[PDB]
Amino acid sequence: RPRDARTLELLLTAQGVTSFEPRVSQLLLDFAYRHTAAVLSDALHLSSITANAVALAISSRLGYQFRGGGGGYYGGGGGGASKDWMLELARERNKVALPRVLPSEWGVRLPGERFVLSGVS
Amino acid sequence: GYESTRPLRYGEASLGPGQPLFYIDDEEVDFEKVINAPLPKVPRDMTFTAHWLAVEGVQPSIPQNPTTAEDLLPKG
Amino acid sequence: NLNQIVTDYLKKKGFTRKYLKAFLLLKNWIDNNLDIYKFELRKLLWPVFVYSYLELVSQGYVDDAKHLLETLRSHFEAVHQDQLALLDENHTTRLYRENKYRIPLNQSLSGNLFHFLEREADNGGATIIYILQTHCSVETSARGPIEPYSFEAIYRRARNLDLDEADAHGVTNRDVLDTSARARDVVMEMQKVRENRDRFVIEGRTGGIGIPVSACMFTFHNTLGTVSCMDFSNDHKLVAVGTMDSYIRVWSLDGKPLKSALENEKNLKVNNRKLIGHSGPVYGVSFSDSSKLLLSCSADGQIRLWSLEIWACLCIYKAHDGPVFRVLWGPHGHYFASAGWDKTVRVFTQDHASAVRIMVGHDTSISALAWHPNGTYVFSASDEMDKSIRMWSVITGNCVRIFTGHTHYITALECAHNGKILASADTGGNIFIWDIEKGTLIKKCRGHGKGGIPSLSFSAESNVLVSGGLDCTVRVWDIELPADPNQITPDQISAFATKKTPVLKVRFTRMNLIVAGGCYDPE
Amino acid sequence: ASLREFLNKMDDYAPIIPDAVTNYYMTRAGLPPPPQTDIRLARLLALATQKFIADIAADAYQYSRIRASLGIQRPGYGGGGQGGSQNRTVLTMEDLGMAVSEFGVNVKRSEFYR
Amino acid sequence: GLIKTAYSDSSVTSADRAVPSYYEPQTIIPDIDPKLQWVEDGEGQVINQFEDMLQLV
Repeated sequence: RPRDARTLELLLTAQGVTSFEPRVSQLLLDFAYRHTAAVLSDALHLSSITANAVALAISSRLGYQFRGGGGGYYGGGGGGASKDWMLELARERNKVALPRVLPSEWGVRLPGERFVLSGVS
Repeated sequence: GYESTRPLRYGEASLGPGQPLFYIDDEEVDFEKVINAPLPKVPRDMTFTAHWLAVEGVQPSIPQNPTTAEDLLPKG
Repeated sequence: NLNQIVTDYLKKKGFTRKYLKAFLLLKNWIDNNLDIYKFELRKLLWPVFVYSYLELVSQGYVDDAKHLLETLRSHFEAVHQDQLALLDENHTTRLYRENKYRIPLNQSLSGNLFHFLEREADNGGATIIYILQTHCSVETSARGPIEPYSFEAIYRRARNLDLDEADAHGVTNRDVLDTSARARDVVMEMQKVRENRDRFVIEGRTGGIGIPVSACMFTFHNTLGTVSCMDFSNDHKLVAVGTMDSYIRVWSLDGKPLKSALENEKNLKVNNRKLIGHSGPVYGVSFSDSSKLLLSCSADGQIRLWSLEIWACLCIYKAHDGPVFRVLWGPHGHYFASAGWDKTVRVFTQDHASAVRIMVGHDTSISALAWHPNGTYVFSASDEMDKSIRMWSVITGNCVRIFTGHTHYITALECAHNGKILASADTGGNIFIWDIEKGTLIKKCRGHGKGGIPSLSFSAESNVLVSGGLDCTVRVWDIELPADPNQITPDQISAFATKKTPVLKVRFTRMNLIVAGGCYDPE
Repeated sequence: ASLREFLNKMDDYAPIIPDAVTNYYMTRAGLPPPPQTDIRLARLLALATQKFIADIAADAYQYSRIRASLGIQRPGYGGGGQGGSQNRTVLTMEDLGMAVSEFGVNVKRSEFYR
Repeated sequence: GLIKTAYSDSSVTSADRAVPSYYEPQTIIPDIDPKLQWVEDGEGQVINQFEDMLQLV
């Protein structure tokens, strides 16, 4: 068994995972290899390479992927949208009145004919 | 390619004293052996049963329940 | 100090220091008693119906009277054809109005009937009470029940006796008791019954132990660890499970064949079916308030509405951006809520293709949901850095309460039936009990192992809670311990162990019984 | 060519992919099995899959052949054992990676893990 | 041969009172439908009791 495979398995075990599947650590190692290769190539094309080139390459890469993670207060997680824009959209939506329903239609009405699966056979 | 059902085995090379290297074990095979091999066994279909896990707060000693031989009662 | 900050903020903000329902209910009550009483009980059906119909006609709601006449005509079409045809003013109506109906009954039967009517005064018994008082008069008697082969009828026929005042006054007992074969004080009787009944209430709890409960377990075999969600119908007749293969499967809990409204599938013999159409793992399922509709969500970002009568999809909702993890019907089944990866909670109605309300405020993904029993509030919980619970208003869409204290991933949320308590569990084995109005933690329950508590359930009266965990145990807790007469918390009533079957669902029935479900893995 | 005539002739163009695989993957993707879906459509989809795989295979063989006769394998395509037997052409990771790079797939791995 | 039950130990493999059972209500266990009972064969698989609705591949 290679090195850092035992370390990744120990890290997973120390976080609640009671069982694994043999091949996960290999996947993670190959992913790390590919990420390192991509970032290195980008930095080499940017500019011997300094730390500024590496930082610029990472910043450029962050523009179209890795928009996730467990970020909290003002952390770019769950898509990366800003809370003010979402609040504006929520204010716009939550301004309309709730639909009017009668007891004879409570549970039997459906959307218009344009938004239902009618005649798909 | 990481969904294979084959076992994962590592080789071990020695670049020097205290500097080992590991590689994936992979041996060339003929197409006859792969194409002619038998398929794995088909598991049975999904189904469900029923039984009594407890009657009036007591667990019956039936085959479907765990044996008394093998944390379920406060002792403070 | 948080109190100083809050006080400063508040100070800086300028804060200064009708008849058909009753008839159906009566009929349903009548057919439930013993067959002896039913013969005398059926005599109340016709007078109630005719007087209700006449009252509705007189009041000017001729449409309602016509609806009542047509709806119930099949019930009496084989006895009173001529009367029904007449009902399609003549002296018959005047005679009916002038003379109040006379119905004989026994004293014990009268007492049982009055008690039953009082027990459901606000549910529709008041209408029957008023009708019986006004347009009817009961001549109670001490005789035995009248039946074609009971002691009273046999005695009267054999000994050649004579009819009584009650028997004197189109079915008449004279045709039965004849050789050719008292009054009432309702209102007073009602207050009188209420006074007698109020004396038998229980108003305390001291000493003793917790309540004993039974449990029934359903186990699924040959799943191979591909099952993701589970759910029972409200009446415990169907079970649905979603898988990681993108399909759903519904079973009959008793093995009886399932039925389809399609004519081409007339009387087909199958007890389990499949719902296909998702292109990703299914994470949530929900039976509607028998159940005819079903909701499901998957990792592909879609919510699908299925029909349990034809077994096909009807509509797709496309409001989310990313995986959807949970979906829940409302307490009465027209509204539903959803929440997933993009850190937002949305409320839908089945009549509209777009979310009617959007709820912002969480900082991480949502991992639990719950509705309030009154149908106007929703609960949600987030994970990771922001481990908090929030209560939203459906009218405005704003947050009104926040609960903090959890240190682990939150797995289940539940609201009591009385509407004043909330329960939550995490992967550390803890169960929290919250006061909704004061936003304060009441107590903590301990005893479950680490791993998660997928489900929770409250008793009918909200005095007992049952939980199921991934450590293969089912545990019962006492919300309030009895008053003293002078690793595991001392309020755990019971704890059962399964045979290597993690529990994914627990449900409380009307009685002190529960049903559980899980998947069996030999390894 | 017409879709109607092609579907009618689908009898003579059945692929080599067993119906069980077709049903399994159709169900995974969200389409009911042939009993509720014309078998001709399922056969057509399987034939498209076969054509795609055959195209990739031809590309891989072409890549392998031009290499046959500096002389060091490209980094990032770790794999192999002794090196096969005789002068037989061996489907190796390098040729497959080179071929599928034209289709938008990346199969780069590490050779030694340390 | 009056009823079918799954209480025998072989089903799953993977004072002596002289009175009828109705004299001791606190010892009775309700019955399960035979078709829904957990019975296992010798190999260790759960036998399916609904032979009517089974079909051959």
